[PDB]
Amino acid sequence: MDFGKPNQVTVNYLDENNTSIAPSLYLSGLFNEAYNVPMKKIKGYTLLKYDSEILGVFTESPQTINIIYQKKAPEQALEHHHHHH
Repeated sequence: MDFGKPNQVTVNYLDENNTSIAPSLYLSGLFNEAYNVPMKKIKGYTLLKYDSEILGVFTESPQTINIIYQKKAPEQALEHHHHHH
């Protein structure tokens, strides 16, 4: 069983509501390669945080990296509407 198994890393550019504001980036490099994480400053956001699991090698299964960019604009023009779903 080695068919249908990509070694690509799924990089997600998350906003805040766990929504990716950019199409999930399929990082495709060499197999067992130690890669770098592609980062882009979207709309002037500050990198909120990413998960510690980034430094390693392209695995035999699609790895998922959550890269979150937080709005560096204060909660004056930004409204968080809290409701019970």
